This record gives sequence, C-alpha cells and structure tokens, in this order.
Amino acid sequence: WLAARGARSVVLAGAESERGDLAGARTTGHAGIERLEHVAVDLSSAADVARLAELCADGRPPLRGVLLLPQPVAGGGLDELDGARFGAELAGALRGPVELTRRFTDVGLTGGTDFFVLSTSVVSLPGRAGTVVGSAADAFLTALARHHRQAGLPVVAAAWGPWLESVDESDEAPAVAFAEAGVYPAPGGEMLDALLPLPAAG
Amino acid sequence: YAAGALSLADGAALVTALGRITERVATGPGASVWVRATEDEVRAALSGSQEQVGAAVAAVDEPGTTVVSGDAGAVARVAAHWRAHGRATGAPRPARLLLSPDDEQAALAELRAIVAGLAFREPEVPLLSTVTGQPVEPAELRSAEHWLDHLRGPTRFLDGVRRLRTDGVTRLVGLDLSGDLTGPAGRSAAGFGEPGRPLLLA
Amino acid sequence: VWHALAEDGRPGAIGGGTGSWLVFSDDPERAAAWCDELALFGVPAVALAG
Amino acid sequence: HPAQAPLTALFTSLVWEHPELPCAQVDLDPAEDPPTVVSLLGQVMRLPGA
Repeated sequence: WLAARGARSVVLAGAESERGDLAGARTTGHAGIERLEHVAVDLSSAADVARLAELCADGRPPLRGVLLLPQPVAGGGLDELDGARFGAELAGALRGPVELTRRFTDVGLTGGTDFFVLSTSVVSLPGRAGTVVGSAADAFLTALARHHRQAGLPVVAAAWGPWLESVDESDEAPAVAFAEAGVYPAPGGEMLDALLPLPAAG
Repeated sequence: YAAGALSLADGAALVTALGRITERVATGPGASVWVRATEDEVRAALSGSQEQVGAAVAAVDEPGTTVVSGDAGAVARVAAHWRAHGRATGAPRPARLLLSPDDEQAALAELRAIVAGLAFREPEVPLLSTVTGQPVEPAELRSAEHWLDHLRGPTRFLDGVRRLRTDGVTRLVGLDLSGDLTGPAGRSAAGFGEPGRPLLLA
Repeated sequence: VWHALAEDGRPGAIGGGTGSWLVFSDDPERAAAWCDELALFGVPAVALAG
Repeated sequence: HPAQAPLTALFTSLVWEHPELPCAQVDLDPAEDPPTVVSLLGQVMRLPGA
C-alpha cells in the first residue's frame, strides 16, 4: 500500500525483516519506492528502541508516517487465568508498542508526522470470550493513544477486523469462527485507504 | 381534613386541644434523643435492664434511626450507653410522650369533651395514621383513645410508608414546613418492594 | 458513543434486604462510608479491604 | 488514566463467559466527590443483563 500511494523511503522495523521470506515484499517495493531497509530490531528492548531513533536520525529524509501492524496475543478465559499469569502476559503484549511510542515522542519525532497508527482489534469494542489479555492490551493502547492526541500529537489507535491477506490457508479455523460470529475479513489496503487521510482532517 | 373526613370548623377546633396537651408534655420534666440504632437493637436493651425502666421508643421514622423519650435520667443513660458502645446520638431535647397516668386521665376527659363535638364523615381517599400504621377505620376516627395514642404509643411512620408502596403509590409529595418529613419517607421507601420500581419524592 | 440518560434517569428503588451487599475498596474509609450509607436504608452491607 | 484499562477488560470478559450474572461498569469522575451509594445501586438495578 505504501508503494501503491507513492512512498519513497521505508524501514521494515521488526524481527521478522531478517528471518521471513521478504523477497516478494521487496519486489512489490520496486513500484514507486526508492529506499528500503530491514533491521532485525527487537521492539521489546529499550536499547533496540533507542536504535530505532538512531536509525531515523540518519541522512534519510525526515519521518512523516508510522504504522505498528497487528500482533497475535495468547488466548485465555477468566477460568484458567490467575494474577501471576495476567501480570506476565499483559506486559509481553504491551511492552513493545509502549516503549516505541514513548521513545519517538521523547526524541521529538512524534508531532512532526502526519499519521502514527497503533493496531487494535474491532473485537475489543463489545468483547469476546477467551481473550482477557488481548482485550486489556487494546483498551490500554487506546488510552495511551488518547493521552498524546489530547496533547496535540496525531497518534491514532485503529480498531481493525482481520486483514484478508492474514487469513492463513494453512489453518483457516480462526477465520471460520469469526465468520460465524459475524466479523468478516477486509483487504488491508482498503482499510488503510479509509483511515490514513483522516488524522489531520478530523 | 385533606382526606375530606373533617369540616374546616372541626379541624380548627381539635388542633387547639392537642395544642394545650402538647404544652404540658413539652414543659414537663422528661427528655428525648435520636439514636443511630434500629428498633430491634433498642427494644432489646430497653426491655433487658430493670435499672433503666422509665423510657420508651417515641418514633420510628426511618430504618437507621429511633427516638427514645421518658425520664431525663433514663434518656441520658440510654443515650450515653450507645455513644460509649459505637453509635452516634443527638444532644438532649424535650420529651414527646405522657410522663404519668395522672396526665392520661385529664387528657382523656379534655379530648372526649371535644371529639364528640367534631362532625366527622367517611374519608374520600384512604387516610393513614402514625398511631396505627394502617388505614384508619371510621370507628377509630370517632374515638378519643385513637387521638390520645399520639402522646402514648410509638409514632410508626416507617410501616405507614411501607403500606403506601405495597398499595401502589409511586409519587410522594412532601409539605415540609417543619420536620423535613419527605426525607425520612425517601429513606424508608427506597429499600423495599420490587427492584427498579419508580419512586418520585418532591 | 456516550449518550446522556436525560430521559428517565431517576434512580428507582433497591429490591429489599434479601441478601447483603459486599463493598470492597482501595480506601477503608470509602468502604465504611458506603456500608454506613446503605445501612440507613435497611439494605444490609459488609465492608472488606485488601 | 491508562492504568484503569484492566477493569474494562475484566468487565467485558464476564459478559460473554458467565452470561447468567448481571454486572455493570460505573466509571466515576477521577476528581469530583463520588455520588451517594444509593444513586449507584438505583441506576445499576435498572439494568437487566449488563
């Protein structure tokens, strides 16, 4: 989508970027784009999160848009949960997006940008059975986003449905369950098209 | 009078007799206090000690409070007992009930000499009394024993308010020129009957 | 969207003292205050703290 | 306050897992004096379900 809307300098800032088969991703990045980088960077580490700012401080053109993509979080109901487990797993879900959102604001890159989007699930608005930690993470990231938005910085928490490209043909059972529940997939490009022109306009 | 059971002439007459009897009570040697203890807590203590006989429950306005009256010594010691134990009480105030059977024989005669002079009629809407806690019978209304009981027996307001709401009253209007009567009505009404039923106090 | 309950927002009545209300709070004084408030209405209450 | 988010998660987790139970979230103002407890339980007991 960044390619299809005329982006030029891009970093795929994640651990996946140096272990996955990104040759197809780089190949679609031949359209419109001119510079692309991969980093193996661990968003859960404060020193690695400081390296994100040190990479953005390079001679590459100034930062003007950010997208933290959706992440899986372990399942669990209120039964088969306890205080030690919840305190462990909620920290695992939040630590990455919290430290990045903090550091980019503390080094003064935030606000000098048109969109800065945090991923959350639409399922977390009315709730669902068996997702106590996932619900808590989306509620907290929404509160974290508002704190900066009331401070005049264009951070947005997006509550998306399952991306159509993320409907894994290897194991379709989560998508079958969501379809019976009435949460249908949507193409990720159409959802970015609908959200990302908005944050400065409304 | 509001129930249509007296003429204005009858209503004007009777209030002067109850007025004179009330001067004798209020100038008398006794006392009263409010206590933040309920009738089942106080009636046990009042019955369960010969050393303090000479006191009674004068009024039962709302579930958390009772008013005790009688001999000023008995009133002071019963008040102090609960202040030492674990509840609030007021400071002392005038007595509210007859203090000897010497009062009763005079007050009976004075009332019978006047109550036969009241041209009573059967009420247009149910008339409830704080002596009875029940709808007044036309034979009770004509009898001076019913009217002298206001100086003899407990003022059973709480049970009267309960019978308003068993018998379908929803909105409840207070002529609060003295004693703030609608307050104790709300505090006795909002803890009884079906959950979520409307209750308007004005 | 948070909508005002401007229509019909009048509290009504608590359904009688058929069972207790437990109050747990971070502040023992707040737990006590709410248990004392409920007691005035004849709704029986018990205070708890961590 | 972001630190309150685990309470909204715990509320919504009850609604779909123990559906026989009525429950409600009442988010107070963090700075004003809290209302009389009878105002809470009145406007809460007007909710069937959640």
